[PDB]
Amino acid sequence: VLSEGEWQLVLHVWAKVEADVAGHGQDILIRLFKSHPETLEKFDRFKHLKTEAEMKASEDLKKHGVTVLTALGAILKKKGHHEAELKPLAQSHATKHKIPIKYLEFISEAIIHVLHSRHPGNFGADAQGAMNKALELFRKDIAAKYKELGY
Ligand code: HEM
Repeated sequence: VLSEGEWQLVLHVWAKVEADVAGHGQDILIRLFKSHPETLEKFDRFKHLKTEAEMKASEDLKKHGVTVLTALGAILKKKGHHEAELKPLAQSHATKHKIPIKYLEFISEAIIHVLHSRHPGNFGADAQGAMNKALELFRKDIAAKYKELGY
């Protein structure tokens, strides 16, 4: 369970992210795809992209980065009381998109890296640890839903 202090650190940096949702979403998905190419293969929508420049030039990829970070932001602002937001996401990601929990770990790493690059003064080690805990909570709770469903 995150403390109130930990949530403050998470949401303080997240308020910075929200000044440029789409740029962050692009950097995070690109980092995910470059670092873990099996992830790109899960997107029929993106698997034609073969270079980082092609990824950066895709408006559809940028739109999807906004979709992703908008959903994550709504979850983080619930400070753990996020059951209603996570159910539909876990259901789609387990049963329709067929995303393993491990790939959620990979996107969490990409998020943390991009936040560190873009917001170092609001993303020192205390805030990195708190965000790690927030994303771990996200993963834990999705994984319990996956287990229920047999994924
Ligand atoms: C922070 C983690 C993530 C969040 C918040 C997130 C959120 C979303 C949202 C809101 C959608 C659209 C609604 C829905 O289908 O549920 C979506 C679609 C999708 N997500 Fe994620 N997602 C995450 C991680 C991932 C990862 C790691 C993968 C793949 C490796 C993935 C693959 C997909 C796919 C394939 C779709 C459908 C895209 C399309 O063809 O339009 N998601 N995601």
